[PDB]
Amino acid sequence: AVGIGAVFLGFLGAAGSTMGAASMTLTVQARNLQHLLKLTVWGIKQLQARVLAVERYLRDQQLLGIWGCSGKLICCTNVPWNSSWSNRNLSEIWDNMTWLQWDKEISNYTQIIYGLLEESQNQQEKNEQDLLALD
Amino acid sequence: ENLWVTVYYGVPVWKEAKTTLFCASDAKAYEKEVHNVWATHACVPTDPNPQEMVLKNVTENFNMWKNDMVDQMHEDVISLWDQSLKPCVKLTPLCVTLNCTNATASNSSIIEGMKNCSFNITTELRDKREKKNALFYKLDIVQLDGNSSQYRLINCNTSVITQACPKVSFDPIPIHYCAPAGYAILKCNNKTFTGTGPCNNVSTVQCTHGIKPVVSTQLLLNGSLAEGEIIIRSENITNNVKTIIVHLNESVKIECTRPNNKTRTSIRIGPGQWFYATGQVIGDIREAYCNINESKWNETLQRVSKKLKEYFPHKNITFQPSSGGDLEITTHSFNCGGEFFYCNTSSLFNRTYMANSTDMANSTETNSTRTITIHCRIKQIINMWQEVGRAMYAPPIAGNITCISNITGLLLTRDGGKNNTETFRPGGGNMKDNWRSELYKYKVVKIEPLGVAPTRCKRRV
Amino acid sequence: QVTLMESGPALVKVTQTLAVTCTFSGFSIRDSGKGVAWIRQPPGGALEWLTSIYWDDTKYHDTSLKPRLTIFRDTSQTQVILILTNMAPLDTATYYCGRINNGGGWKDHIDFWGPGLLVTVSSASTKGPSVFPLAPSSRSTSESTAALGCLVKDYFPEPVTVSWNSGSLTSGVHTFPAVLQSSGLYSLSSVVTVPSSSLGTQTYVCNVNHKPSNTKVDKRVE
Amino acid sequence: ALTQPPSVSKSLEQSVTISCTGTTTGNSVSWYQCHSGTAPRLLIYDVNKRPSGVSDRFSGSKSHNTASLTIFGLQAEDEADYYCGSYGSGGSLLFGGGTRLTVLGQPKASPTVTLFPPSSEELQANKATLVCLISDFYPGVVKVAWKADGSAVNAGVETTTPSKQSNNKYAASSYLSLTSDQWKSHKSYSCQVTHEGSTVEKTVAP
Ligand SMILES: *[C@@H]1O[C@H](CO)[C@@H](O[C@@H]2O[C@H](CO)[C@@H](O[C@@H]3O[C@H](CO)[C@@H](O[C@@H]4O[C@H](CO)[C@@H](O)[C@H](O)[C@H]4NC(C)=O)[C@H](O[C@H]4O[C@H](CO[C@H]5O[C@H](CO)[C@@H](O)[C@H](O)[C@@H]5O)[C@@H](O)[C@H](O)[C@@H]4O)[C@@H]3O)[C@H](O)[C@H]2NC(C)=O)[C@H](O)[C@H]1NC(C)=O
Ligand SMILES: *[C@@H]1O[C@H](CO)[C@@H](O[C@@H]2O[C@H](CO)[C@@H](O[C@@H]3O[C@H](CO[C@H]4O[C@H](CO)[C@@H](O)[C@H](O)[C@@H]4O)[C@@H](O)[C@H](O[C@H]4O[C@H](CO)[C@@H](O)[C@H](O)[C@@H]4O)[C@@H]3O)[C@H](O)[C@H]2NC(C)=O)[C@H](O)[C@H]1NC(C)=O
Ligand SMILES: *[C@@H]1O[C@H](CO)[C@@H](O[C@@H]2O[C@H](CO)[C@@H](O[C@@H]3O[C@H](CO[C@H]4O[C@H](CO)[C@@H](O)[C@H](O)[C@@H]4O)[C@@H](O)[C@H](O[C@H]4O[C@H](CO)[C@@H](O)[C@H](O)[C@@H]4O)[C@@H]3O)[C@H](O)[C@H]2NC(C)=O)[C@H](O)[C@H]1NC(C)=O
Ligand SMILES: *[C@@H]1O[C@H](CO)[C@@H](O[C@@H]2O[C@H](CO)[C@@H](O[C@@H]3O[C@H](CO)[C@@H](O[C@@H]4O[C@H](CO)[C@@H](O)[C@H](O)[C@H]4NC(C)=O)[C@H](O)[C@@H]3O)[C@H](O)[C@H]2NC(C)=O)[C@H](O)[C@H]1NC(C)=O
Ligand SMILES: *[C@@H]1O[C@H](CO)[C@@H](O[C@@H]2O[C@H](CO)[C@@H](O[C@@H]3O[C@H](CO)[C@@H](O)[C@H](O)[C@@H]3O)[C@H](O)[C@H]2NC(C)=O)[C@H](O)[C@H]1NC(C)=O
Ligand SMILES: *[C@@H]1O[C@H](CO)[C@@H](O[C@@H]2O[C@H](CO)[C@@H](O[C@@H]3O[C@H](CO)[C@@H](O)[C@H](O)[C@@H]3O)[C@H](O)[C@H]2NC(C)=O)[C@H](O)[C@H]1NC(C)=O
Ligand SMILES: *[C@@H]1O[C@H](CO)[C@@H](O[C@@H]2O[C@H](CO)[C@@H](O)[C@H](O)[C@H]2NC(C)=O)[C@H](O)[C@H]1NC(C)=O
Ligand SMILES: *[C@@H]1O[C@H](CO)[C@@H](O)[C@H](O)[C@H]1NC(C)=O
Repeated sequence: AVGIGAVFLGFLGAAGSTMGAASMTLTVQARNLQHLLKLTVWGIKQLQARVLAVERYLRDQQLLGIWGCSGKLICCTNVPWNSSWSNRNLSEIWDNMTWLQWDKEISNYTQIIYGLLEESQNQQEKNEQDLLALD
Repeated sequence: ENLWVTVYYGVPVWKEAKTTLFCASDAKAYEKEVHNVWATHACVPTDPNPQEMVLKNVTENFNMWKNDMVDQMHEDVISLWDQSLKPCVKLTPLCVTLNCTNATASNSSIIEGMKNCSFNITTELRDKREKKNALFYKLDIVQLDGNSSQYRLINCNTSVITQACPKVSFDPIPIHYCAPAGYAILKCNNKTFTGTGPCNNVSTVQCTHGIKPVVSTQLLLNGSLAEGEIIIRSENITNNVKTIIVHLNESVKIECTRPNNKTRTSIRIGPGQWFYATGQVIGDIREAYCNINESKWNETLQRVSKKLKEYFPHKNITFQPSSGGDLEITTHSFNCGGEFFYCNTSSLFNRTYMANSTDMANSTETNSTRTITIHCRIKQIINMWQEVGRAMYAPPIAGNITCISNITGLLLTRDGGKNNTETFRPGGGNMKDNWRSELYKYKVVKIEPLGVAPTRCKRRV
Repeated sequence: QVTLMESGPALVKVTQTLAVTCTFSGFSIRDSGKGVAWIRQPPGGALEWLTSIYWDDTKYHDTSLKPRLTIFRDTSQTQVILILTNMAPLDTATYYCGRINNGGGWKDHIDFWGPGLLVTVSSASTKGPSVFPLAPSSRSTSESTAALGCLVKDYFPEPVTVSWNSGSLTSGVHTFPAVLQSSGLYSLSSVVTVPSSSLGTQTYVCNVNHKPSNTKVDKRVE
Repeated sequence: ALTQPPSVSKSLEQSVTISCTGTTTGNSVSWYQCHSGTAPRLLIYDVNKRPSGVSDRFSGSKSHNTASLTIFGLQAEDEADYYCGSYGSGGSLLFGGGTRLTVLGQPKASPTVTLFPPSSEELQANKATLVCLISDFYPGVVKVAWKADGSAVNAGVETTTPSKQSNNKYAASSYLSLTSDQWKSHKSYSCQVTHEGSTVEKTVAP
C-alpha cells in the first residue's frame, strides 16, 4: 500500500528542525496521503501492533474531541497564554528553537494546560446560555 | 443566480485498476497426506457464500483481452515447475551414449521405436554406471557417434536438465479469486455473452465461483460449460488470422488412454539420488487407439458454418488440419499424469462448408450413428515448459489409468483467409489463452468513496 | 533537438592505449534514468556494452573486462570520457557512445546513439590518400543518364568521405564500401549523376576528406 | 549473451515473429536494429511500448522470458540484423547476438554496372587500374569476372562481398590492376558480373 514515516500514522520524518517552517507547512506533511504455515505468526504479531497503533491514534482523536478540535489540524480556543509561561516570545521561539527543544522547555506545565483547556471548553458551552436562556 | 462547491461521502463510484488478488481453493484435495507439496502451499480453503446485488437500470464496459487477471494467475501458478526442478542424476549431466539394436528388455514393443537401452559412454565407463538403462520410444534414438550410432542423450544440450518425479502433483483444483477490501469484482451477464464492449445484466460479487487450470495446445476441456448454445470470441473479429476461440453447449467426449504397461522398477541411483528405470514386458501389446462419438463433433461444425456466415458473408467456408512445425503445433496435447501425448489435429479437421441457400455439403458425414476412431503420438522427452530452456525425460506409470476427458472449446486461427473457401485451422494462440476460458465474465474495480459537485447552498462564514 | 557525438584518435598502435570523448545536446539533464554509455561492435560482429554513468557520478563496470577500462569526466568540460588499458589489435571495432533514459530506475532506454568512431589498430602508422578522376576517353550516352566520380587509394586507415560541390550538386549518388588494398592499405569509390553532353558548362567536384591525415582536397570530375 | 536465432527468412507479405531470451529478470528488454556499416536504431521500449515518431510498421509486443519482436506489413527495406537489450545485475546491461532478416518474393533486380580506365598519374609511375562498379542488384549475391585480353585478374584481386544500398538493392566493386605497358599492350578492357548466373558486362576504350 504505502511506506513509513517513523510510524504507519503520525509520519515523523519531515522533522523541519525549526518549528517555523514545519508549522507553516504542516498540511503537506500528511496531505500527501512447514512451507509458509509460520506466516500466521509473522502476520499475528505485527497485526497486534498495527491494530493497537490505530487504538493509540483513537486515544488522540478522543483528546482532540475533548478540546473541541475534531478533524482540525491547527486549532485554538479561548485560553490566554497568561504571562508566566517562560517569556520566550513569539518572534524569539520558532526561528531559534526546535520542537524537541520546545518540549524540553515546556514539559512542566502539560497537565495544567490540558486542565485549562478542559475547563475553558466546558465553560464555553454553557456561556452561550447567557444569551440563549430565554425560557 | 450563482453556484458554489460541495462534497459528498459514500458516493456510488469506482474505477478500473491493476492489482494483485488472493485465492480460495479446495478444502480436501490436499491434506496431511501431502506434506510440504506446492498444491498444499499458500492460498486458502473454499468459500460457499458469494452473494450479489443487482445493477438495476445499470450497465458497464468490459474487455477480456485488456484485463490483467490473465497475467495475475499466469504469474503465481507456474512456480509449481520452479519447485519441481530436481537435480540431474550423476550419470547424465553430460551427453552420454546408449547401446542397443533390439531392446534390453525381453522384446521391443508392439508399436514403434520402443527399443530400450543402457548408458555406455557414461562418465567413468564402468559397470556401476553402464548397467543403468532407460525406456525408449522416439527422440531417444537421435544420432551420436557415426553409423551404428551409440544414441544421444538429447536432454544435456539445454539450460535446465531435470525431472518432475511422481511424488509431484498436477491436479487442476478450482481456484476462487477474491479482490482485496475496497476493491470489488464485477460480473457481466446477458444472452449476448460477447465479452467486450458494453454489458447489460452486470452483477456484483465478493468472489468468483471456482475456475480450473488447463494445459492444451488446441482443444480446451474438463471445465466451464457454456450458457445454452455455441459462441466465438476474438480480439477484432475483422482481422485476417489473429487468434479465435469457440465455446461449447454440450461437452463432446474423448474416449481414450494408452495403457501400455511397464513395471515400477525405480532405482536409488548413484550417490543416493532417485531414477525411474521402468522395465519388463507384461501388458506390452497396447496403444492409445483413440475414439470420438462423431455426431457429437459433427453438430458443432455444421452449426458453426451458420455462425461464420454472420462474420464472413455468402462465401464457401473451410477448416483444414492443424498447422505444421514441431509435433506440438501439429497436435492437440495432454498428459494424464502418466505419459506426454499429442493427437493428430493435423490429419483431422479437413472440412469445407457451402453457404448459399445451402441444404448440403457441410460435414465429415451425415446419417450413420457409428462414431469414429483417430490416431495419436507420444513424446517421452519434452521441452517440458514452452518458452523456457527446461527439458525432462518423463517418469512412466504402470497399467491403465483413470483418465478420459470432454471438450469445452476450440483454440483456432484463420490461416489462408484472402480467398473463397474461407479457411481455418485448429491451434494458434499464446499458452496464456487457455486461461481466457470463462474469465470473460469478469473485471476488477477499486471503490472511491467521495466526490464533489456544484450547489445553490452558500456556506456560513 | 537531441544529438550525440563521440571522437578520439583515428588509429591506435599495437600495444599502445586508446582514449575517447563524447559530447552532446540534451545537456546534463537529470531525467528519467538519465545517463550515458560506451558500446562497441567487433568488425561486422554483434554489439557489446562496456560501461555507463548516470545523473550523479554513480557509475558501473563490466565483470569480464574490468581492469581493462576506466570512466570519468570533468563535468564542467561537458565531455563524457573513456580510458583503457594497453591494446591487443582485436580491440579494433566500431565504437559508439549513447544516451540512457531508464524510467524510474528500471526499463531500458538507450534513447540516442552517436555517429560513432572508426577505432582501428595496427603496428603501422597512418598513410595519406591518392585521388584520381574516372571520366572515360570515349563516350556514347546523352542527357542526365550518365554518372561519374573519383577513385581514392594508398591511404591507411579509414575514414575517407566525398561530397559533391560542398553538397550543392548532390543527386543520384552511388557510394561503395571501401576495400583493403592488398599491400595493407585501403581504397574507395563514390559517384554522382551528371548530364552526358554538358560537362564544362558546369563543374562537378569531388570534395575528398581523410580524417587520419586530416587531408581535404577538391578535384574536378570533368 | 542474450540468446536469439542467427537468421530469419520469410515472404514479403508475411508478419514475421522474432524472439530473444532474457537469461535473468527480462521484463524490461528493449529492442534495436542494425542495418549495416552505420549507427544502430531504436525499436520497442519498456515492454511493448512504441518508440515516439519512428516507422510505425514495427510491432509493440510482450513475452515473460522469450521476449518477442514482430513486423506488421513486412517490406523489402526491412532486411537488417535485429537485437535485444536488457538491464542486469548492478547495471550489467546485457545484449543479444543479433538475428538477420531476409524478405523473400522480392524481385531479383539485374545489376546496374560501370567501368572506368586507368589514370595519367598511374601511367607516370608504370601503374594502371581499371575500376569496375556493380550496383542496384538483388539478392545480395555477386561473383565477378574480367577480360584484360585473355589474362587472369592481376595486381589486386580486391573485390567486395555483396553490400546493401540506400534502397534494398545490393552493390560491390573490383579493381583489376596492371603496369602501364600491360595496359598499352592489351586491347580488351572488360568486366562482367555473373550475378545469379546472369551475363552483364561493361568495357572501356581510348
Ligand atoms: C550520514 O551518514 C550516512 C552513513 O551512515 C551517510 O549516507 C551515505 O551516503 C553515501 C553517499 O554520499 C552512500 O555511499 C555508498 O557508496 C557505495 C560505494 O561507492 C555505493 O556502492 C557502489 O558499488 C558498486 C560495486 O560494484 C560500484 O559499481 C559502484 O560504482 C559503487 N558506487 C556508487 C556510487 O554506485 C553505494 O550505492 C547506493 O546506491 C545504489 C543505487 O542503485 C539503484 O538505483 C539505480 C537508479 O537508476 C538503479 O539503476 C539500480 O538498479 C539500483 O536499483 C543502491 O543499489 C545501493 O544499495 C546504495 O544505496 C552508495 O553510493 C552510503 O550508502 C550512504 N549510507 C546510507 C545508509 O544511506 C550520510 O551521507 C551522512 N551525512 C552526513 C551529513 O554526514
Ligand atoms: C444447445 O442446447 C439447447 C438446449 O439443450 C438445444 O436446444 C434448443 O431448444 C429449443 C426448445 O426446443 C429450440 O427451440 C425450438 O425450435 C424449434 C424449431 O424452430 C424452427 O422451426 C420453427 C417451426 O417448427 C420456426 O417457426 C422457427 O422460426 C425455426 O425456424 C421450434 O419448433 C420450437 O417451437 C416451440 O417453442 C415456441 C416458442 O415458445 C412455442 O410457441 C411453440 O409452440 C413450440 O412449442 C422451439 O422454438 C432451440 O432451437 C434449440 N436451440 C438452438 C440454438 O438450437 C440446442 O439445439 C443446442 N445446440 C445449439 C446449437 O444451440
Ligand atoms: C477431468 O475430470 C476427471 C473427473 O474428475 C478427472 O479424472 C479423475 O481423476 C481423479 C484424480 O486422479 C481420479 O480419482 C482417483 O484417482 C487415483 C488414481 O490416480 C491415477 O490417475 C491420475 C489421473 O486421474 C494420474 O494423474 C495419477 O498419476 C495416477 O496414475 C485413484 O487411486 C483413486 O482411487 C479411489 O477411487 C477408485 C474409484 O475411482 C476406488 O476404486 C479406490 O478404492 C479409491 O477409493 C481415485 O480413482 C478419477 O478416478 C478420475 N476419473 C476419470 C473418469 O478418469 C481427469 O483427471 C480430469 N482432467 C482431465 C484433463 O480430463
Ligand atoms: C463432461 O464432463 C462434465 C464434468 O464431469 C460433466 O458435467 C455434468 O456431469 C453430471 C454428472 O455426470 C451430469 O449429470 C447430472 O448431474 C447432476 C449433479 O450431480 C444431477 O443432479 C443431482 O445432483 C445431486 C448431487 O450430485 C444428487 O444427489 C442428485 O441425486 C442428482 N439428481 C437429482 C434429480 O437431484 C443430475 O441428476 C444429473 O445426473 C450433468 O448433466 C453434467 N452437466 C451438464 C451441464 O450437463 C458432463 O456430463 C460430461 N459430458 C460428457 C458427454 O462426458
Ligand atoms: C520541570 O522542570 C525542571 C527544570 O527544567 C525539571 O528538573 C528538576 O528541576 C529542579 C529545579 O531546578 C531540580 O531541583 C534542584 O534545582 C537546583 C537549581 O537548579 C539544583 O541546585 C539542585 O541540585 C536540584 O537539581 C530537580 O532536581 C530537577 N529534576 C531532576 C530529576 O533533575 C523537572 O524534571 C521538570 N518536571 C516536569 C514534570 O516537567
Ligand atoms: C453416440 O451418441 C449417440 C447419441 O447419443 C448414440 O445413439 C443414440 O442415442 C440416443 C440417446 O441420445 C438413444 O436413445 C434412447 O434409446 C432407448 C432405446 O434404446 C430409449 O428407451 C430412450 O428413451 C432413448 O430414446 C439411442 O438408442 C441411440 N441409438 C443408437 C442406434 O445407438 C450412440 O449410441 C453413441 N455411440 C457410441 C458408441 O458412443
Ligand atoms: C498425422 O500427424 C503428422 C505428424 O506426426 C502430421 O504431419 C504433418 O502435418 C502438416 C500439417 O497437416 C502437413 O503439412 C505435413 O505434410 C505432415 N507431414 C507428414 C509427414 O505427414 C500429418 O499431417 C498427420 N497425417 C495426415 C495424413 O495428415
Ligand atoms: C495565569 O494565572 C494563574 C492564576 O489564575 C497563575 O498561577 C499563573 O502563573 C498565570 N500564568 C500562566 C502562564 O499560567
